[PDB]
Amino acid sequence: MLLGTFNITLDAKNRISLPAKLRAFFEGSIVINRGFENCLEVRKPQDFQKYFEQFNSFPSTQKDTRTLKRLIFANANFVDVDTAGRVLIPNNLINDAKLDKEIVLIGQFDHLEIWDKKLYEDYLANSESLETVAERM
Amino acid sequence: MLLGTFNITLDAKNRISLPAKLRAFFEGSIVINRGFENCLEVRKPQDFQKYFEQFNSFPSTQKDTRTLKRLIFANANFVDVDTAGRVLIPNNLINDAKLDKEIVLIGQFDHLEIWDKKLYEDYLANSESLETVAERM
Amino acid sequence: FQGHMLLGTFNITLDAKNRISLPAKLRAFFEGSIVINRGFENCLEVRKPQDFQKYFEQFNSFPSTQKDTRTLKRLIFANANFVDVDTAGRVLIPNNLINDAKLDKEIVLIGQFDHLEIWDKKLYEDYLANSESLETVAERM
Amino acid sequence: PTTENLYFQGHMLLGTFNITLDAKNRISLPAKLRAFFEGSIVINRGFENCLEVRKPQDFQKYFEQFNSFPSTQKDTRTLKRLIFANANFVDVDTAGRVLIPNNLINDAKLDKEIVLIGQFDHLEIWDKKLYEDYLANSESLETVAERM
Amino acid sequence: FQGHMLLGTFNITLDAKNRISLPAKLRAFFEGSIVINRGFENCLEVRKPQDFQKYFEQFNSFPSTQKDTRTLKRLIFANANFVDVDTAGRVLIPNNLINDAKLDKEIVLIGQFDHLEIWDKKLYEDYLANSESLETVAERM
Amino acid sequence: MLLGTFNITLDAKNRISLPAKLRAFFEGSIVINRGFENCLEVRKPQDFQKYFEQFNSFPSTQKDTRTLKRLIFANANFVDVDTAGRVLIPNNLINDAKLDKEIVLIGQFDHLEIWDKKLYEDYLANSESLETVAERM
Amino acid sequence: FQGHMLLGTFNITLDAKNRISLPAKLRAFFEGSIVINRGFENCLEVRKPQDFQKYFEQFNSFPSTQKDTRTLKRLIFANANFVDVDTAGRVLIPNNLINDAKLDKEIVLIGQFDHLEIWDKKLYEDYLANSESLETVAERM
Amino acid sequence: PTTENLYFQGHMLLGTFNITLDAKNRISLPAKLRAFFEGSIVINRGFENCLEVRKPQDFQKYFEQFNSFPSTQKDTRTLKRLIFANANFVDVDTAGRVLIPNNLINDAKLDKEIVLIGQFDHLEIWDKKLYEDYLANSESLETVAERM
Repeated sequence: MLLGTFNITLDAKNRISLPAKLRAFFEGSIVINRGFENCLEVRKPQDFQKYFEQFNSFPSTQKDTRTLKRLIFANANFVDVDTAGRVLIPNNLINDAKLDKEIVLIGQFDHLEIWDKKLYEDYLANSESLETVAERM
Repeated sequence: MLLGTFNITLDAKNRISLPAKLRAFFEGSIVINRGFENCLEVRKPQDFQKYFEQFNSFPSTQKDTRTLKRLIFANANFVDVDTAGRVLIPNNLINDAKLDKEIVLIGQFDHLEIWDKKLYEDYLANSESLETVAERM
Repeated sequence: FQGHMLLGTFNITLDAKNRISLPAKLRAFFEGSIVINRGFENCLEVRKPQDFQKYFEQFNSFPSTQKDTRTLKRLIFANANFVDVDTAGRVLIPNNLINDAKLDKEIVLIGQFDHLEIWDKKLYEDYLANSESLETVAERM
Repeated sequence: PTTENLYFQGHMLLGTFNITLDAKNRISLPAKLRAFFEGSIVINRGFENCLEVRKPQDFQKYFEQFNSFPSTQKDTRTLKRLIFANANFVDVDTAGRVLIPNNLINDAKLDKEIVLIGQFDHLEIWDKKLYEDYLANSESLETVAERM
Repeated sequence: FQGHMLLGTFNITLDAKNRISLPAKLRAFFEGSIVINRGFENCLEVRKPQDFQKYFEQFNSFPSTQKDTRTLKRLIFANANFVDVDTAGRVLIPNNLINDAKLDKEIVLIGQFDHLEIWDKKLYEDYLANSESLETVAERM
Repeated sequence: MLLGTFNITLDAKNRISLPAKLRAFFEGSIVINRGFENCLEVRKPQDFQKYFEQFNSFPSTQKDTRTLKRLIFANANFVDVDTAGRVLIPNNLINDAKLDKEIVLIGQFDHLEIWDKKLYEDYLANSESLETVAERM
Repeated sequence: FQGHMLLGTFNITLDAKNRISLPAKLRAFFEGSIVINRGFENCLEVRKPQDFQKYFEQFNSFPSTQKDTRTLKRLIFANANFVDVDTAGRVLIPNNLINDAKLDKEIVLIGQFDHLEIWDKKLYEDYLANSESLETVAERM
Repeated sequence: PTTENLYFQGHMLLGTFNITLDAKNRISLPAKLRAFFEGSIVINRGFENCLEVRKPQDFQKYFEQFNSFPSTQKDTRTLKRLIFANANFVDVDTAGRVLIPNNLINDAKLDKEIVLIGQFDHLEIWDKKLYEDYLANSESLETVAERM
């Protein structure tokens, strides 16, 4: 289970050190891919496996399904968690998530999201209430 | 199963002593996270596991689902129940639930909810009848 | 069977210490513990913990993301309690529940197969007095 | 009673029977019917004022049918309360007699002259008059069926 | 199979004692007892008790909280009876049923696989005389 | 597996010799009954059993169902396939299918249909295209 | 798998005796017998009997009381045939089918996984020439 | 390749790879990819002019998803004919190379400079230009997703 919020800094070599309470969750490898609202998702390969299983539940004969799958997997990568718990974030992803300095890692149980601190707070700042959003489920 | 209403006080160190009939239900660890209507939910990690899986039945390709998942899990945490049955509530959650002094714990079978006494009574004060709400299910 | 089906109507009195003696044909059904909780139309339900377990699971088929679901669950479980049936088959009804069901003196226990309901005699008779026919209600199912 | 018949009488309740209500409010199960029932039955009030009689097991299955009904719905609760609060276990004595409860005698307007009709699953008890009136009114077999 | 399917049309006479002799190819299908009950379009149905058992199971799939379901079941089972097939393959048709089907003299037995139907010859031909085509009726299923 | 089209003649005693490739499929007995569009169907009693169970999924409380069932089964019959592979078609069925001389047997996998050569060709003559009919399924 | 998957396009000639030699990669797939039947858009389908069995079972999920269902089943099975694949891997195509598919000289066999389709080279190319895009057609599924 | 990496490389196809089309029309599977495939693959033309590559077993599963489609429907038949008539088994040689069929080379406008993108289930082969154009156009991740 990936839970919580974490404030960390983006390395000079574009790496982020997984907190610690988090390193435990991951093995020596993760899949990254770009997320929604410009955030970058991080999962254990096995979880990515299941995540993809949720996509295939979608038609695929439908153009949108193909665009979604291509946008996701075409920017997805395996990344080894080094001995120090660090992860090198790909150039393409650094840009997609506007990662600069000051990152926010939020646990989403299944996966972990990497945010630019500013963007995340802005997301939170906008964004409707918990009751409002929930009522629409 | 968690049943009942309990009136307790918020510790000076921001902790609450699980009643007793309740300690039984929990092991040495719980997940907390913010609830709906400003209340903080408490569950055994295993139950949190099942609670989460209930979300994955929701689109995910939908913006609202993502907001919901981010408002919940980003504010969820593992908290150890100390030897005395006390649980230390995180700062963020204390504020989200406007927890001050005088808490109300209500058993919701699956989980437990932590309320600010005032807010809860106000919630109960407003809130339609049991029959009215039920008829709409 | 005859001890696994809660059926019938029973007229009993509320104890001076707020307890009710389970009839007998009924004690059989229950072990040494029951869950009580407030019911609909001001009545208090009584079930074996296991049956309460199943009753609840039915509620998990309800959204939860929906506001009404949360209100329902909160009005029900916040007012539910475990109560031990003493050696004499008596059950002490909590203060809050005594009030919610306007229990005073003269109780009516009706078996609902799954559970048992506790009613203030007056309120129950009024409920029955109002209330549409069996055929009418049924046709709407 | 041939063993072939015996076998079915214990499997299905069929037929119409005219009997009298005892002075002590009992009815003697016909015979072809006693076979179907053990030593205990559940009675409960039925629809159109008729009282139903079932073997406890069958009553068990009958009830599970009601659990597919909401219960958060006020009507469901009324239905369940009108039925089970007026349901009772009754022992079929040695002579095949069943003593019908006061409340049920009144609800079905039972006086003297009863009609027992087998509904396969259960058996219904009617006041002779009420039953014939029910049959007198009541649309045709084809009419009712077409609406199913 | 060549003895577990009621197929065909048979013209027979109603006994002076209100009985019908099962053809023969038919007797085979039935044991020593049958269930009769009134059918639709005034015809009387005949089944082996086991088949009646299954036929009933097709009804209970119907509400029963619905007034129509109760009327249907009462109209059917209240006129249903067990009838022994005598040594000569004859079946005594109850008075009530004789009247319901306007049975007089000259009966038509049509096999419906599951059951067998008894018709007054006139009424049956009239039914056939009216009645839409096979294609028409079928298209509406 | 009953497949194909066969042109045969109606016997003087109202019988048809099952082709041969066909005799194989049937045992020594068949059920005949009138079909749709005036054709007479032929099946193995076992298959007739399954065909009937298909009707039982239909109302029965519906007048049309009862008519359908009465038009089919009242005109169904068991017929023994003699030693020479001949089948004597009942009077009633000969008339319903306007059988005279020159029959067309078409395999329908499940069953076999008997047609008056003229009527069949007319049926085929009219009758929409394969693609047209299929598109409406 | 490489012999449990009919894939590809094959250009072959129609024999002087109206036969076609199964490519080879294809013979593997088939045993010594196949069912042919006329396909959609004038093409003739070819399957292993077992697969034909499954293909048909799909058609039974269709009413049958519906006129269209009956026409469909009659247009298909009445024109279906068992054909033995000879020692040389040749298959003799029935006269009726040769005509239905306008088979002359120059055939195109396309694998459809489940089955194989036989086309007149011209007709196939025309089909391809017309025919919307892969994306267009797919979006409508 | 750590044994863990190898494990995952044989479980999912991920990543973007830039390679060159051989003079004999072959591509050398990257390496992290060869692990995923055995000695044979099925190719077939994809959507948006891209050619798909799968392990025969996966192609098996891919196809089954198609049988949920009518078939009596003209479009289903066109879809199945446009896909499978242009599908082929291709052996991955000893050097990890795959020779792409003429027809598929043309259908995907393959020339020189190919992009292989892993779609977990399968792998897509693109003409570098066409792929970037596809990416260039193409709405946002959030936008597309919101319509699912």
